[PDB]
Amino acid sequence: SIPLIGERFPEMEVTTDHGVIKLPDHYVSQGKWFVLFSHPADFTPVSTTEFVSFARRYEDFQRLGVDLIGLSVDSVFSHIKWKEWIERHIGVRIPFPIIADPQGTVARRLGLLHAESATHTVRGVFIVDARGVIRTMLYYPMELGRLVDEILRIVKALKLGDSLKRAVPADWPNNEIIGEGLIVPPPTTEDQARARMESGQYRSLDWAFSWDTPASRDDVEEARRYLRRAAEKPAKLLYEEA
Amino acid sequence: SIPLIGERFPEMEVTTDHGVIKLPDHYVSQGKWFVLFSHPADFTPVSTTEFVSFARRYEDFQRLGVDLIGLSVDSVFSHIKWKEWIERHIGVRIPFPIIADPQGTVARRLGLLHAESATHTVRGVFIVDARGVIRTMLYYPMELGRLVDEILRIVKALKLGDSLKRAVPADWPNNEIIGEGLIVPPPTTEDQARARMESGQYRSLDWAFSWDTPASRDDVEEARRYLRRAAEKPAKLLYEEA
Amino acid sequence: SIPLIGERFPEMEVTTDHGVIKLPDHYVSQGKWFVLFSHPADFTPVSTTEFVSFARRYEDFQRLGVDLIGLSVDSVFSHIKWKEWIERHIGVRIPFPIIADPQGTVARRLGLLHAESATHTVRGVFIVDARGVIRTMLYYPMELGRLVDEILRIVKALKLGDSLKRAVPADWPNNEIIGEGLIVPPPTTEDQARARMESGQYRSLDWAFSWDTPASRDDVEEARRYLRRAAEKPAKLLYEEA
Amino acid sequence: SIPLIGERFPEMEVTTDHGVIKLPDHYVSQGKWFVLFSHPADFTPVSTTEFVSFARRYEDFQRLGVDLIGLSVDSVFSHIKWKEWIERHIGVRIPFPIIADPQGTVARRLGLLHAESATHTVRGVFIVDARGVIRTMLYYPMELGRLVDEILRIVKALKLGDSLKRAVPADWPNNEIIGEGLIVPPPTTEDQARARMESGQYRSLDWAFSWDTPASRDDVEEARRYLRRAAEKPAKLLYEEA
Amino acid sequence: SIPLIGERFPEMEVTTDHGVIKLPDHYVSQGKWFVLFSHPADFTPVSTTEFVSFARRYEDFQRLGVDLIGLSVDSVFSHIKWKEWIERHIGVRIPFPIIADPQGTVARRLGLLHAESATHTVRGVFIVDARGVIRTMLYYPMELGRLVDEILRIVKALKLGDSLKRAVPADWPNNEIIGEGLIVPPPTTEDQARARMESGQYRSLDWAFSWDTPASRDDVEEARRYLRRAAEKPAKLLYEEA
Amino acid sequence: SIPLIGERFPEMEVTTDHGVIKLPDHYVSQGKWFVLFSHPADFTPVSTTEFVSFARRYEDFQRLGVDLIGLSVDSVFSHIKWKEWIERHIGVRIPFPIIADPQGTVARRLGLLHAESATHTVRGVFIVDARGVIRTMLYYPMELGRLVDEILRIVKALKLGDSLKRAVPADWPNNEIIGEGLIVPPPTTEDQARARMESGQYRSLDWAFSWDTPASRDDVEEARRYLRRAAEKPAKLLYEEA
Amino acid sequence: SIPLIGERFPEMEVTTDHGVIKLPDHYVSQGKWFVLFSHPADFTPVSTTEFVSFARRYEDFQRLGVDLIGLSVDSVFSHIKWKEWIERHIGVRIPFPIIADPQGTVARRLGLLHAESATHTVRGVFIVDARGVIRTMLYYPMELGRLVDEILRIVKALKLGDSLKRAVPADWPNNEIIGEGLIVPPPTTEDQARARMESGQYRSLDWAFSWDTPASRDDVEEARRYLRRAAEKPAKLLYEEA
Amino acid sequence: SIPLIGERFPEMEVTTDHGVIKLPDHYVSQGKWFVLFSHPADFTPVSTTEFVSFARRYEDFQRLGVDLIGLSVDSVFSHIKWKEWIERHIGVRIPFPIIADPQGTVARRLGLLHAESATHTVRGVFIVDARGVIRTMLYYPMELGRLVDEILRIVKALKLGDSLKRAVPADWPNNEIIGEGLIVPPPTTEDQARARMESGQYRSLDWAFSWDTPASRDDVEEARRYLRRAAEKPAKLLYEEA
Repeated sequence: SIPLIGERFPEMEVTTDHGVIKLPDHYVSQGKWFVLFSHPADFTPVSTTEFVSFARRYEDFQRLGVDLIGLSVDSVFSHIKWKEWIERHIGVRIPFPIIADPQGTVARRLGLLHAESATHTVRGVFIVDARGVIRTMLYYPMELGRLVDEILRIVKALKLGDSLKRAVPADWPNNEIIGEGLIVPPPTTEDQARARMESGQYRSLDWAFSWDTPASRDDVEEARRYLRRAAEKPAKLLYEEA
Repeated sequence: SIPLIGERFPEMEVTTDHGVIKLPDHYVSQGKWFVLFSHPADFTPVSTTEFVSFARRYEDFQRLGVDLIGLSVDSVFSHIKWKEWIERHIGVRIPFPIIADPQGTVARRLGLLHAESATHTVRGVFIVDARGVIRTMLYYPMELGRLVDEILRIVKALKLGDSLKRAVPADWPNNEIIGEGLIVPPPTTEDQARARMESGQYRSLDWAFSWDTPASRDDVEEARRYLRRAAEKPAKLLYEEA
Repeated sequence: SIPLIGERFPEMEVTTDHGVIKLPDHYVSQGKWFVLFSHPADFTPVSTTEFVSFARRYEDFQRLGVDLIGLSVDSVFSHIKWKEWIERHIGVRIPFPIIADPQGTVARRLGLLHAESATHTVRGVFIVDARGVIRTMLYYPMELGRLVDEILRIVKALKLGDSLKRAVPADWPNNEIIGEGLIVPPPTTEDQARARMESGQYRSLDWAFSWDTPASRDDVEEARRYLRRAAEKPAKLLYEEA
Repeated sequence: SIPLIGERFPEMEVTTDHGVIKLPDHYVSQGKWFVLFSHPADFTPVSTTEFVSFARRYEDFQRLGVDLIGLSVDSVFSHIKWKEWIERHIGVRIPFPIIADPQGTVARRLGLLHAESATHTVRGVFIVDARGVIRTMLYYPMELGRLVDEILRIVKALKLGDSLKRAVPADWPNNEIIGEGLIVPPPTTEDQARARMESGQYRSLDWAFSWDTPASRDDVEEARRYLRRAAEKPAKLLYEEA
Repeated sequence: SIPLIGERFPEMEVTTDHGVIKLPDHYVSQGKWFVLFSHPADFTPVSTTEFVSFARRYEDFQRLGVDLIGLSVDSVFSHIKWKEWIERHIGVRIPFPIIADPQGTVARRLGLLHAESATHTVRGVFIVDARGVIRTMLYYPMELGRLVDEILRIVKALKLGDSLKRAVPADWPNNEIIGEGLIVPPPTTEDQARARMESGQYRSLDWAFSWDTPASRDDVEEARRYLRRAAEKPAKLLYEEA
Repeated sequence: SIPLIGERFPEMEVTTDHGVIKLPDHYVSQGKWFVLFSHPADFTPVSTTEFVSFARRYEDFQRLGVDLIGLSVDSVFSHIKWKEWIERHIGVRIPFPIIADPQGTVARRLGLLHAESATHTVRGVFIVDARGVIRTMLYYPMELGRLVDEILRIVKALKLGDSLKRAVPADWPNNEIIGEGLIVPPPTTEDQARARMESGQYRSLDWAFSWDTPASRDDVEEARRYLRRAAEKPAKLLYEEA
Repeated sequence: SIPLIGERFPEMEVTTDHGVIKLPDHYVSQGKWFVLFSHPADFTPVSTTEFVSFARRYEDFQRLGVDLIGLSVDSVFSHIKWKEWIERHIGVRIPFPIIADPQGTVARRLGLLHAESATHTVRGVFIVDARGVIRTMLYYPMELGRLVDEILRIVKALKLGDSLKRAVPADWPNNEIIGEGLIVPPPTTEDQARARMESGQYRSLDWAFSWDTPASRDDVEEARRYLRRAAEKPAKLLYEEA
Repeated sequence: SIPLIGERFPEMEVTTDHGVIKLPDHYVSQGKWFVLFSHPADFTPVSTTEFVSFARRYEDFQRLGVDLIGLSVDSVFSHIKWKEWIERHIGVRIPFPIIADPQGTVARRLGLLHAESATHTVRGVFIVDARGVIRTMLYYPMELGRLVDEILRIVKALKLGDSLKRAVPADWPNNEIIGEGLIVPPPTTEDQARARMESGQYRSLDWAFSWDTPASRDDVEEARRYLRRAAEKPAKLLYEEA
């Protein structure tokens, strides 16, 4: 019953600070991806930096046709107080909803209670496509905040693999073997292995290792932009102007 | 039962292409962290790119005091043929062991059989500390290779949080609020909140949000290096050199 | 529900290095017998000798209307590398498919996990006729290759038995008592025992032991050819021409 | 618990036409191997041909240190009548005992009731070593007699494999690749594979496929004798002196 | 579960040395009573004496409209061998069938496995009328043969009692109180007891004990012939003619 | 459990018109056999004639060291009333006790409730030796009185078999093959069968059929006297002396 | 279901010495009440005295429209014998039937087996009205005979209560407070209580305690007759004319 | 669990309007019998008449060494109000305690809840001796008051039966057969039957029916007084002096 990559997102009605919605239907029916992420508790500092990081990247997620939804065991009233504090003290509207899960119904159903806290959810991330299918899951602990630019690279890389019918190498678009190359799924039969090594259609190392470069310069560079922002020392910290 | 952040890694004897070892004992004995990661099948191309990416970073993992161990349902024989092919055809030695799990016993024990494949493990990652405790868990799918520099960032940041007694903000060491600043865990009582507010000893936005910058230049530059490697187009591609 | 002589081969879809097929239907509806045989692991040396042995005798099986199909817990990728290696280094194509059973689904269903290995199948043999019925079952251990010419003698003897409505004596067609004689099924009633004895139709030792010699010379000599190949020192060892 | 290769032969007291004995203890205490084989019913003609075939080879089994013991659901009285009939009519004394199993207690325990007959046992074979471990198992049907010379070859090849620490290739001692060579068990680690590739102590095709020729002339000629006898038309048939 | 007097004989298909029959329908359809009796084993000497005694009395059973069917755990092959031996060596043909019950299916259904032997049935007798109803059941042990003249008396006595609507006194037709008299079933009410005491219809000791003599001279002399044959030392012994 | 030949008589305390006793202890502890028999109901006419038959035969049972105990569902009060009535109207004392079993505890324990009556026991017979072991069981119906002389023959013959180490042929001591001969237990092994035929100690038909005449003339004539009494017309009927 | 006052008498078919009847149907269909009473065993002396006492009051029961049925575990034959003996030796015919309950089926259903006897029913009384409803239940022990005139007082007093819609005081018709007075069912509401004490319709001690004298002289004398009979020493004892 | 004649009264702690007592120990300890009797509800008219009737016979019960104790589901407060109303309005002190059983705990344990009322207890009577064994149980309904003189007769008759070792006939001491005669327990064995009929110590009708007159003239007249009081039309009704 615990959610697995390849499964449809568990059917459920949830309460947010925007209202009552059905997952994943509410996002499927709009042909949108969504990223559901959880944090241990409202007003906790790592969780605040993470809400700000998501909010700075809102436009980036909207350009990929991805919506954001948060999750904690706090009240809708705590969610509203907290979003008002972020907008007033750091100067950033949190435009996306947070799910209010006080009895841990959503937390338990998605397996978000681990051994570090009996009461507060882990830093779970569920990347869910427009078919409502779980494509990737990450579990960060209390003491460590997420690298949000990796969540963007994942959705970007996944959307390209879907459209170009390709697999995505390690560290794409900066793969040490094939750089921005995308991988052709390997042959699973003797006939297909022979047809692959005879066609000369694709660069190869092997019958099992064929790739080409069918991603646009724009898609490659947008994906590299996300990691560049992750590696850049910030221009001006938001604590200075606060 | 399913492995969770904060639990000791489940006791098990596993067969690797280096021999039989007890997890997590084999690494705890040595005071070493370990990253156990899994891949669907030997000789699959994304998996090849990930093994090369890990092997390129072996030395970076060793300096942090982290050992690596792979996991698929292939035989020790398939593991030895595959590693010799990567060394011969790519010029890269895989120095770390791979667990062989032909009946999916380790796969089932670690819940690495997700819904994309009935027979092959997901791209799972378990980051385990020198005490044998699960600290973080990632689940990438078949079609998407991992960003290994993020795994390095995770270990660096966690080891930093452990020794400096701090929580790590989103996108550390490039957080948009506090940059390379590290967070003081928040008050949990009225007296702690009043004492925090009054002390003046730490930069703060609120009783809940206090930080400082105790990380050495070398600690920060090290984390910065990992993300710069993640963001830069490689100098030359390994497919060209062969 | 574990498999027994006289039972229909268990209904199942299996993945091979030729594609996905339904057993036993794929062979039944072509009007063909199949020998399903299993080996512990791809690249293992006794297993190589046995693939080479089966391949050498491929024409002999096709003359009997028998298809061959292998099984190990290895990937479809390991099968392709393994067969490629045998063809290139020994100089023999393996023309017949191998089932890939990485999670042991097919192994457990056919009882091929014995006590020498928790992970790898015994050297199992299921001889299945054109109706889809198990006719014979052999189980060899890891340390001992099969005598494939006995599998030829068994199919040939069963097919004669079926065709001429006879039973086949020990060591046919070199039985010490009746040589190339085939055996009449014994009477099961007083009346049939009396009739058989007042008959003079067949050579008898007794009302329960009647036989004739209705096998063609071709069929006797073909069966004896299998055994002579088994007894004969080879003219040149394939290791030499490599 | 249906018996498996590498398991201890199930503990049991059985009644034979020589008396009550405990298996496997009665053969283990003598440092003797035993072949337990079963037949459907006393006085059936294939079964008769098989007892004569075993009896003629009895001396061959004795020289290997193998004892024989039969099995049907018939009474000790039927066993005595049948053996006295064979000795009188065919001129061959059956020297080895037969288990009498009227309620099918031993048949059920050993799983020897298959779907050709509700009431009569298949032609099962259990090759058990001097430590009482099941080493090989064969299941022949009602309509097909055994090739007894294969059972001598299995035992000879197993005792060679045990005492020379070797695995036996397909169709030994007439293997098409290495003839009478015995296979050195493959490496299961990177270190062991490189050490074997470097030592040049054995002929090899591969780090996984090393062999030598340590079986004596007598060992090889003995095995070839079994297969030669299986291949040759008998010098004169026994039915002639009825 | 265990069969009782007044119950239909359990529905079953049995295999005999005359072929396959349903009990009790095979006899019910012919209008025939039957006696099913069991013996421990073919070729056992008390069992031989019983078959010979039953054969001797076969005409007597047939005249009563009674067929005989035997039962043991031996094969049809043992049944034909034994009956052949009885005919050649004692000069007596066994005309009736014997059930073959090698897995004790019939024996266990009929409760014929007692504690003298785990594998061989007792000397059970089932007397079944033409409606297929069990009328009487006897159980003799291994060491003691049946008095077959008592089974003829039981059948004759039941048939007389059935047609005359009478009950049959101890030791009929030589009862010490009423001789060859048959008993009127007693009154079960006050009125019936008053009516019997008043009628004058029957010789009475009591309202509960009335009898008349409605059996024919022939019926009584038939029953005396059975007991006469039982008491008299045979004129010549059949061992003398062997 | 339902009682079986070769088992110890079920342990049970019973009430009789002589007092409370344990079975079979009451008779074992005196070194005495017993015949336990059951009748449907006190005052029923067939049951009356059977009590009279047993009483007349009482001295014959005493001479064999056999005690008699009856059984019905009636009261100890009904037993005394019934025995007094038999004594006054037939002039025959019933010397042996009757068990009272009003709730059918004894009836259900000994399986004496068959399908002819839900409330009254069949005419059951249990012949129990001085070790308290059941040697024979008879089940006569409501409508048919027992032949009590066959119960004396059974006990006499069991005691001779026991005392002489012999088995007793059909209809002893008037067996058609060997007359008053007793049978030697058959050989159960090849060596015993060979030694049996080498001996010449016994008249044989066969290695399986040997006999001698070891019973005294007095034992034979006593046995024949029982059957002669059974076959004799009574000299004067007890109803005539009412 | 242990029977309760106010419940319908349990549906059952019972056998008596008059034939087979359905309770309570057989009485309900006549508009008759019935007293079913049980005794431990026929021929027991208290039981004899109770049967005479009931018989003696038969016509009083007939005048009240009440029939009588007895119950013991003895047979119908013991019932007839016993009723004959009472009539012959005491000069009182028992007109009413007795249920025969040999396997204690009726005894168990009605809970008549208490702890003085494991095998004989208590002296139980079920007073059942013309609707088949249990109205009163009495349980006397083995050693104490009933006072039958109290059972007459119960049926008389219930019929007056049902008919005149009244309750009956203790010791009616000689109650110390209101004598032959019958009680008005009390108010169960405040309105009824106030209404009762206003109307002056009835003699009263209290709103809860109201009574009148609606029973006829004849019904009161009858009830006084039953208790006068219970109190008076009989002039002529029945033993004195036996 | 439900209480039976011959069983010890169930162990229980009860609360009464005199305090908390253990039953039956509180009456066993004093060597006293007790009559536990129940009534539906305090203030109900029939129940009032029964309490008055017990209270007026209190002296008689104390002479027999019998204590009285009531039971209803009313509270102790209701018991005290009720007893005080009876004493003030009828002039009769209730000296004995009443059990308060408001959750039906006693009522349920004693089976006092029948189908006439779901909430109120029937008119149960438990007569319990100085060993605390139940000797007699009576169940009267709501609409009908008890005849208390009969409870007196029962205790007297039982006490006499016990000390004179005798059974008590129907309607003692006015039995129609033997008047105040008491009954010798019947013989239960043949020897006891014929000794009884040979002794001549007892007046007899039968071996089963013996009696004498060992009860004192006082004992008989005291028992007869109880029944005379029951039969007497009252001198002065207590309502005429309320």
